[PDB]
Amino acid sequence: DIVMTQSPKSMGMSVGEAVTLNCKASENVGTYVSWYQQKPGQSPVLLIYGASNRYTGVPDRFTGSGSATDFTLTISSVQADDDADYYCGQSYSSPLTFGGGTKLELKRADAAPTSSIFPPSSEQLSSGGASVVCFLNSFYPKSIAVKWKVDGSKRANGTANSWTDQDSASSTYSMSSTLTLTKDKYERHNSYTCEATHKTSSSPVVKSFNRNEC
Amino acid sequence: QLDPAFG
Amino acid sequence: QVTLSQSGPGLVKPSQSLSLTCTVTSYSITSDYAWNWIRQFAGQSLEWMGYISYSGSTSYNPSLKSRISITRDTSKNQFFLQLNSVTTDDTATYYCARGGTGFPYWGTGTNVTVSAASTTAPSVFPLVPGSATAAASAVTLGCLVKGYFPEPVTVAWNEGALSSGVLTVSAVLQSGLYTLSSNTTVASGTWPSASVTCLVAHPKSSTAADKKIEPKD
Repeated sequence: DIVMTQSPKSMGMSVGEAVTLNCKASENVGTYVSWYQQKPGQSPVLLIYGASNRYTGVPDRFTGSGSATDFTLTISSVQADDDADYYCGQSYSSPLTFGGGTKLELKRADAAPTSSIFPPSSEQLSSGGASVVCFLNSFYPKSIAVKWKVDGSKRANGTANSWTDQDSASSTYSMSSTLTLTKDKYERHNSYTCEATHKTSSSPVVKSFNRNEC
Repeated sequence: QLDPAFG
Repeated sequence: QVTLSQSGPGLVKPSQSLSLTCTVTSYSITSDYAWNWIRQFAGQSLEWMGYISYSGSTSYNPSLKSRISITRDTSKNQFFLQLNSVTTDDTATYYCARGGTGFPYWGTGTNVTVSAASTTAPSVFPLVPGSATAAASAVTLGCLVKGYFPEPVTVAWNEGALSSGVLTVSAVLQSGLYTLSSNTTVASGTWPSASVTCLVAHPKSSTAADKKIEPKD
């Protein structure tokens, strides 16, 4: 059918600044282009239809322009609130198509994180498993490296790391580093350290506990 | 008032 | 106003065919509009699957013209979607929407995983501090959920009562099963006393677990 291309695959701005998205059609779609916003774990929401019709209860910071093949979506002033994916679609021809989408990420002032360490739950140890989880909360930017120490020695095996979906209020991130061992394993070492680097920190942020210490 | 693509 | 609910198996084996039901509230599917089925793949790309018009007409995406079938039930006010011979690649989130001025109305979506895998419930363990860490006015508790296999899982605190400072963490695969963890931050007054619990729900295994976070001793 008709391909709708969305140029900037990704993007990040600050609060107050304008943003301009672009949507192109391989061929004429008159003015039947619609724009949607899709926040984390939510379904698509119609923002503009008819290429330039702000939809019901959609704030004025959102406007749209364009016609037959070349379309744009403008957000007067960005708000931390607007964090989301934006897609475009054409409802002019037989098989309705959508652009690949453009993610919008808010930008804020640097934010050093707060780390929390969690020993394995005695309940888990029952099953011959031990999970030591390190939690770095509310920081910016997303970049952050976590190193795991076991008695002072690096441990690059058995660790899964994961991030959240940027806050809709303060735009900070939050991730967790999960070290998983076996009860025997976990039991043959006394000290467990969570070490992490970030740009807000000149030196390494360090958390740690001792297994002997109940 | 439906878009052309809808029949 | 207009509302739509999708419902269907959240797991199906390859070769098998899936059927989803879209129940529409506060509107007649015979009155006007196009009743659509759309899907968002893992990469978040969307694909219009087809629709049925208020008068029995159907239109399909030519790329699935021979695997799809959209019919309706006027007396019950619902339209279905049957997709035959599903393959791993049909794993996606299926939505139903009302077509008109674009798609101004979407259901909340229902996840569908096409796999011949063994469904497994999620083990849940408490994330309680190491005592020493006494940040006073602010403390953080967690809930580690691992070893589960389709995908959803719903994590909540105090049945939604406590929903501020909640920082959940996206799912990941390990060998062939999912893991995740939720983290809540609460005031020191509140948490040795009042009890916080993480409600874990895993749809297809039909398990709604409840974990109580209790002090270190």
